[PDB]
Amino acid sequence: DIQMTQSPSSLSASVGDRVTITCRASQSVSSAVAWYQQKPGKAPKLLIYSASSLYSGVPSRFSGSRSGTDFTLTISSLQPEDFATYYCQQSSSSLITFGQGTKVEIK
Amino acid sequence: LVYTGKYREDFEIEVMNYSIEEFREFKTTDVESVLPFRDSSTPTWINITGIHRTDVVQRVGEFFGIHPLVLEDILNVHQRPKVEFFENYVFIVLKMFTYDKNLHELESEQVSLILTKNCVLMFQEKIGDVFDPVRERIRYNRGIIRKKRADYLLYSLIDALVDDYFVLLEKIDDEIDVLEEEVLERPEKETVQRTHQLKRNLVELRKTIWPLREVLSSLYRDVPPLIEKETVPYFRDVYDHTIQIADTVETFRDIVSGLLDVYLSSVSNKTNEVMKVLTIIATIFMPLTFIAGIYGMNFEYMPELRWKWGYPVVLAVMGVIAVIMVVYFKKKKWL
Amino acid sequence: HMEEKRLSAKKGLPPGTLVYTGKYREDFEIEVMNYSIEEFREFKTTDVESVLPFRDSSTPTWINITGIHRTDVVQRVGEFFGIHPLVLEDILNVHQRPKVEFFENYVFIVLKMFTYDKNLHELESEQVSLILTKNCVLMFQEKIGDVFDPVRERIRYNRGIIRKKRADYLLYSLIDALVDDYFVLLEKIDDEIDVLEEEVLERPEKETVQRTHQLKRNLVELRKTIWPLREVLSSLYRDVPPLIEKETVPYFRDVYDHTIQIADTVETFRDIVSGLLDVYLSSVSNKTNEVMKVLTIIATIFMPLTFIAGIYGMNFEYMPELRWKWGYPVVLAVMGVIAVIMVVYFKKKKWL
Amino acid sequence: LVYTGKYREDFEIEVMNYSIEEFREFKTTDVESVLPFRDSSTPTWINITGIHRTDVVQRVGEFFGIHPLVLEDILNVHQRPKVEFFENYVFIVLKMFTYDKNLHELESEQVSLILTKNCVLMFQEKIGDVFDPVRERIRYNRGIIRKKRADYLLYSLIDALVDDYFVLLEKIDDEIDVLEEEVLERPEKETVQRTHQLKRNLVELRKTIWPLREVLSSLYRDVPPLIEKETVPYFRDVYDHTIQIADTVETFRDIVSGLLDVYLSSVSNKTNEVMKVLTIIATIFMPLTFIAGIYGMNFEYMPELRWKWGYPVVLAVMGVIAVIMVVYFKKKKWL
Amino acid sequence: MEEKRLSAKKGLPPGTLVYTGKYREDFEIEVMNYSIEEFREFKTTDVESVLPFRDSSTPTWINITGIHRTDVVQRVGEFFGIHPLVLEDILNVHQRPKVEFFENYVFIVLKMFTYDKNLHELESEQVSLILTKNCVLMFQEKIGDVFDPVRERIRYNRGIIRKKRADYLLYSLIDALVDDYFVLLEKIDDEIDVLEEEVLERPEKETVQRTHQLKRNLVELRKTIWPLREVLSSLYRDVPPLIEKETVPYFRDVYDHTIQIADTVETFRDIVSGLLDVYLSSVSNKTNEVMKVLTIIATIFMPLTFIAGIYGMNFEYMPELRWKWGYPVVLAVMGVIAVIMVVYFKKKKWL
Amino acid sequence: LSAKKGLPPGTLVYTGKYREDFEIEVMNYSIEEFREFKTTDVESVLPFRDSSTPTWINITGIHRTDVVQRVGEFFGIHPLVLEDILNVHQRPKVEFFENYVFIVLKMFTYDKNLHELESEQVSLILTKNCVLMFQEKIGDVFDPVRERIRYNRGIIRKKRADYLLYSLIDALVDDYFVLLEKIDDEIDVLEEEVLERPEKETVQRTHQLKRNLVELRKTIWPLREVLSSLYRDVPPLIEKETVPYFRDVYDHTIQIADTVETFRDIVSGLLDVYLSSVSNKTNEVMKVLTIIATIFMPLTFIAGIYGMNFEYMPELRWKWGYPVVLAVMGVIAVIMVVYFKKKKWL
Amino acid sequence: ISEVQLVESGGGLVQPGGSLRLSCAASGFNVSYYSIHWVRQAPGKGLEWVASISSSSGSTSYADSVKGRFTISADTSKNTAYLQMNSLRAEDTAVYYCARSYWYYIWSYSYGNAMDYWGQGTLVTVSS
Ligand SMILES: [Mg+2]
Repeated sequence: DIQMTQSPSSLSASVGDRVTITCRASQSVSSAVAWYQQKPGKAPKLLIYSASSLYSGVPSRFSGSRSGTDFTLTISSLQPEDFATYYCQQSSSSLITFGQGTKVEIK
Repeated sequence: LVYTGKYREDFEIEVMNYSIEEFREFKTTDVESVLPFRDSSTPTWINITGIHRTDVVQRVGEFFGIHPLVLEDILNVHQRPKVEFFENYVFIVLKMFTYDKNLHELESEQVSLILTKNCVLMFQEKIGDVFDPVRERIRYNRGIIRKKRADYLLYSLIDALVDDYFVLLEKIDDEIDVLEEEVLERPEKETVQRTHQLKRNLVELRKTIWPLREVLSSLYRDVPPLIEKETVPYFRDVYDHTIQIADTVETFRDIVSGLLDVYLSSVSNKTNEVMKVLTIIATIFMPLTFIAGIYGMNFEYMPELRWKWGYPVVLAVMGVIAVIMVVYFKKKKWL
Repeated sequence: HMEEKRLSAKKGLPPGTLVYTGKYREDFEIEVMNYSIEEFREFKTTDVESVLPFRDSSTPTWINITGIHRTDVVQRVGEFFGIHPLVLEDILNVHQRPKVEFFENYVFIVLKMFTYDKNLHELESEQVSLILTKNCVLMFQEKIGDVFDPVRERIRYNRGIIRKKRADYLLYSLIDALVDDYFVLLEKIDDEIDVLEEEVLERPEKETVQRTHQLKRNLVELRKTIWPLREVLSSLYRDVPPLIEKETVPYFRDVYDHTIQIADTVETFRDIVSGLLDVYLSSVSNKTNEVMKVLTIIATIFMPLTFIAGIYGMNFEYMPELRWKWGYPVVLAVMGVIAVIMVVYFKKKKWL
Repeated sequence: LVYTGKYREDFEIEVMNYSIEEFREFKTTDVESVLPFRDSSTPTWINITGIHRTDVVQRVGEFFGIHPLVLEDILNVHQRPKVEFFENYVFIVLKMFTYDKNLHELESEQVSLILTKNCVLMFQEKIGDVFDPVRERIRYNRGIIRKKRADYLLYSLIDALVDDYFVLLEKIDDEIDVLEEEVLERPEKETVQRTHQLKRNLVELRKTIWPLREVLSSLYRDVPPLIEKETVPYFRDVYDHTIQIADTVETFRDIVSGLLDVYLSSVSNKTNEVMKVLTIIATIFMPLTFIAGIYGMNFEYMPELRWKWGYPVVLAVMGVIAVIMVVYFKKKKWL
Repeated sequence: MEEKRLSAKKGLPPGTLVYTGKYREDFEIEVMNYSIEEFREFKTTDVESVLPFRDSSTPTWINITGIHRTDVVQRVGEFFGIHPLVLEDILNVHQRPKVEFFENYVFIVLKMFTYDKNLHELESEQVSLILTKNCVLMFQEKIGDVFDPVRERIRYNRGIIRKKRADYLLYSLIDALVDDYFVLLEKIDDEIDVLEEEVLERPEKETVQRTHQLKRNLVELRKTIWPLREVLSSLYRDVPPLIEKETVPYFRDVYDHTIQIADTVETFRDIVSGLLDVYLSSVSNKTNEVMKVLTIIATIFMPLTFIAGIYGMNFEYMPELRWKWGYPVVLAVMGVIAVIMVVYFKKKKWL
Repeated sequence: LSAKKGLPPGTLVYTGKYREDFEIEVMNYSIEEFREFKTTDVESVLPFRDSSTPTWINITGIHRTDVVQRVGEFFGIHPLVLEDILNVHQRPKVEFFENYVFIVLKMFTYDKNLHELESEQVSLILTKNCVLMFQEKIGDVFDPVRERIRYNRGIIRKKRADYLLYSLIDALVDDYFVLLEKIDDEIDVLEEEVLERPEKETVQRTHQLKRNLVELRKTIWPLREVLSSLYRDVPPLIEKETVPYFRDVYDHTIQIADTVETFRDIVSGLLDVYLSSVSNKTNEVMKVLTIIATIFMPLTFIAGIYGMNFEYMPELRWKWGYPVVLAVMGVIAVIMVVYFKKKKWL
Repeated sequence: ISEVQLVESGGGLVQPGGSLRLSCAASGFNVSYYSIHWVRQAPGKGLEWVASISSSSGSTSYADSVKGRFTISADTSKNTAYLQMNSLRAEDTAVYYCARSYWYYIWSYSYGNAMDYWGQGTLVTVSS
């Protein structure tokens, strides 16, 4: 299996700030990493695929970057509707695994 | 018979004799125990780990009735992947690979596969390989390999080798991404050496993978009746996988080449910067040293007594010409 | 090379899945134009089935499916129209050169559109796939924005003779519009090369060389995508299938002449790029010549002066330092002498 | 509608009617009298100089039945030369270029011709064109121009224009020869800019000439609707001329590129030449000065003494090391 | 003068058979008359024993290896009705590859290349095929061919070589020649890689000489490749009566192979064109390394020697009379300046 | 210089540089008959258009326009091609007319010692069974045709005038072969010169060679084209039996083009190689400039340290003092030189 | 016709060691042209992918935690996906989501799937 260690886990930031969440794959995944967000009680919503591409319909403030096996999701400017849990997913192999999540909360 | 390679540390023999009813595995360090297995009607998988022991491989060669030419091919480590079709046995030469992301080196260990009626012979060079999934499938009866002949065993071995190639491609992709990020912004002397090493590795991988694709193509397209028709499609699928590898390598090469290109773009600008620095530094010190020497002879009649406290005035004029030179270098975009 | 056409298996993928090999996934739409001599009807929709009964239509029709990231609609259209699965893969595959294939019931042509943005100096390629059947022309695109607006206007306002002909003339019109777009792109490349060359002489910085190198790569890709286009047109007018009528061949020959002209222009571009590339190196070498010229001027003037100063500054306790006019000033005169002549000598070489 | 040109200084009308018997000329500054009005009996040639006064253009378009679209196409200056055919007349657009030994840039003007039965109706932009000798042929009654029809007149005008192109090519060739000599013997920083400007002039010529060749290839071999079959070979002449001109331009392009490389071959050499100077003098004087520093010392106890004329001994050892250095540079061929 | 002369047979009339090659050692005639149920190999030397093969009802592969003897070529041409111009083109080694459709036969001239990895030389030998009725004539200069797989396929019933007429034999010959072109292109690609590495790592004069040799070989090879596409296109697009309609798709496949070959040749030419500029850039980088060493040492030791000489003039009013440990403090200043300038170079990453 | 200025199209002015000699060589042959003579009179050879046997009239030295005008008028030759034939600076071409065919070609001569290329314009008018060949001066390349027709060699004697025109064009193409041979030898010499021993003047020579090539191209490409016009669309004037023969010459022409193109590419490489060489050489120079500096510029600085006029010098006897520093100075040199010996800079 | 919508059903309380079948109904698309994934989320924990099915070929993928126990299937006639859960442990109580994934291309050797649309999710409780 491939372990996606996602840090931080309890990030807190204010509206309008810049937020960076990193997650590292245990072994090599060829940029096949996606980023989802999930509000409490609702199904996850896809934000980023291929670790760089931006899904259709999501705001342009979300950005994704990859350096080796380190994948970073950046929110340039937070919004009142951007406080939710964030999950990595690796899809390099048929056994696809998620991260542990990173809750974003007001400060 | 000479072993051209450099791996001679250890040598051992492994045997997998499997059928529908049951299987038997044994690891032996003696040559004799593996001779009778040519007679067995069940699929048999022999594995000779060390070829530096020319005696054992030679004995197997004249016992299995294979020509000494393919023996010389087996001991020829620096040999391209290739395929030879004969009347009672098919010969295949492939190359494994090992990549470690600390030294950025790509070492190839040649492996020879000889398929005879209901048996497969492997010739390797080092302890450790990439055919572990095939071993697990044989042992635990996970797949359909136990219900087929040795041709499916050869197919499984080639497929495992292709999977190892895919893993190596993943590692090289990570290396290429890191190097591209480090080269496009924040270059340094280490990065160009890394780019050259990566280009060499990609060249070697391409130079090995194209003969592999040729081997698989000639192997499935038209083959003697050594391999049954049932395994003909499976080999075909493996060929398709190889195509992927090949294409990826080509793409990778292009990217790496592009990187080198930009580094070759700014060499003359670097020359200009270096001698701008050198000309500025030599300009403001050679005349200063000259006039210091001028006041440094040993002439008796030297007007060296007082004249407005003696030394400091010349320092002044030094600074004067110095700042003049500085002005002459403040403009023209030198400084 | 040639073999029994079949679907290609891929590792890490289900055996039968078809994957879109592209980046554009923003939107999807289907525009259908069914025209005849008397009347025409056009409509833009999203449901695929609403355009399926157009397969068996007596009058020619043109089905533009923009957005092939939806593999379901492409597979449904190909399965109902009788398109081979390998052709569907070629439609969805984008990292391939323009090509032409002839089948029993249809002809399949892969071509590349092109756009150029002066800002970012970027040259983007979009693949368009045409399938010509007995009475319909399918066109799979990637994103909103095509170069077939003149053909749409001709269909709508009954210009030309496109209304009086069958689908073969429609295919010719689409290919001709694409070739005209190629000509416009070549004009844009003319403008870019002129703007870059008027600057490379007097502003020789590294970003200019990066621009020149990316322009060279763009022209290399242009050659690699236009030569197969020339082969496609050659096979289209020299190996006409039964689907294409005996008439309309001269139109394909005209398109072939146009792509010959385009290839010649690209060939001239391939040498003009090197012409620009040499100029930057010449200018940087000239600047290096100037700086090192002043450096060697300073060295030539001052090193012998420092040497003779050191010679007369070394102590031996027996040294003819007392001569006519006390000896010392003559040395300075000699300095100036062995200075000024050097300058005069450099006036022979016109340095500084 | 409107035009794009820059010249508005002068306006003129020039009619030159001629036949076997006698010729007529008015040369008025207004429409005034236009005798032919499709007389269909006397060949007429009417120049109008000026495009600022568009009213005459619309008037003549309205009278002789010129389609509005080609009238719109007439009032353009940034358009390539072209040709069109009609059942009543033919329409033609060419351009003249002007060169000088002042700043090496070509002044371009667009001039239009329309051929109707016994009518050559043409639009110029500036007085003093290259059509003066043709007028001579009308005035002095030389050649067979004063024999039949008006198509021969159009051929003569096009021949005069291609002769102007030939003399412009001669001037360009002289300029390329001058730049070739300058690059070979007197390289300069402005020389590369001059060569680039010359190359820009040549690429403009390449842009303009090929549509002219297309126009001439359309006039011939296309079976023109209303042109005498006796006068068809004459067009071929200028057609051939155009082809030759095109070829010349192409060759010129190539030769210019050669200069753009050969100059570089000198510049990279110039550096190297300067190399030797800076490398020689230092190699002669950097050690020598050091030797002086060895004897400008302040050490209390040294072999320093009158060692049999030690001062000329030091001078002689400096001389011998200098001469061995210079002979080493002689044998190295640096100097 | 070299053995590539073109002004040979200068003062000679048309239709004169003169051999303008370098090989005059070996001569032989090999015939492989194959039918649906038997094949006969008749490798012989005399020409008179192979002429009656022209009237057979089965495919034939007369192969005259070694054409320095004009007598045999003239006799075969006279017996087969071959035009004298065709024969003189056959004996002319420097003939451009081409195809000519005559009324009774099809005359093709192609070139096969041999390339030695040990010594970088690319040699060209032409082959002339004459497809006449139910027979194929082959002319070539020396022993050593590429049609050995075709010979094996005829001898042992591997494919469908024996179930068709002589047009399919001509197809097999052309396809084998194209495969030879492919393998030689692979060898040239190997040398492209090795010379690119040598340029990037070890720039020398031998490297530029090898690059020039490779460029010359590649331009000659491209000059030979380009007519092959036209030859194949004339073979299948303009169908002659001799070539049957069933064979056309095979010639189309060979045309596709030639297109691929031309594309690869153009890519190789582009790489060779860039190689010399890469060499210049690499040499510039090495000399820049030397530049940086010299500039660093000059930067460190020019101000240091200047401020060493600043104290040492004959000014008796200088505070040199032990100002405050003057010699140790000035040496400390030297050390401080050297250290800070080294740190500055490390900031610029030169050192 | 290509400027006819303001002259009527019917002008017959000659633009050249050869007026020394002028002759007419007439060779009239049949299957069994042969006749040949030299003349300087127009009317002696004038009445030959109405003949039943092929004839070849070489009117060399076209500077007396009277003979050209009279021959053109007598044969009905249009004055347009009189102007074209008297205009030397004309590219090779062909014109088809109902009664005759007109061809303009070029003959090239090479001077190796001065490295120059001289051009002459030749024209061939084929009418019924007569070939009028107009040259510029003495000497030509059609001599092998003369020995072929004089000694009864080949099949030229028993053929028509079309075969004679074909033979003349073939001889001209053969002369082009030998000239490209000379150019090939020159290119080999130049590449050896620039690759082994490069000096300053060599590049200039290179440029000269390149010039010749492009100028040769200016003539080579039309020639191909003109032979194409004699093959893909043949008029009734040229016999069908000789149509394949022209095709052969056509092949030669295209071959020539290829060769020329190849040559160009080689020359295009040459200058780049020169750059390579000079760059390499300057690298060596840089190394030397560093070496001496790295040896002697530090060492003298050491002297400047111990050469000050300060009074508190540990200088009297510090373990023998003076020579010790000399030793360490030499010691430093050792490291420096061995450092370079480990980096291959010597 | 109609937007894409995934609807889960069948969840509910079940004894340990029992078995139940979760049904995922898909509206707006054909299940044969896409891949259907089942993703598990424990109460107050992160997501956990549990199963995957490709209806066009029947190829299945299971997580190591549920290998040999869960059985995933799909039927195009009903246009539905099914996850049969037997030998069910007390750790498996969680909310299950049925999502649709599409493949995208990165390099010629590498692919990846991204889950476009997810369902409401059904809660399965294993206790008592
Ligand atoms: Mg002193």
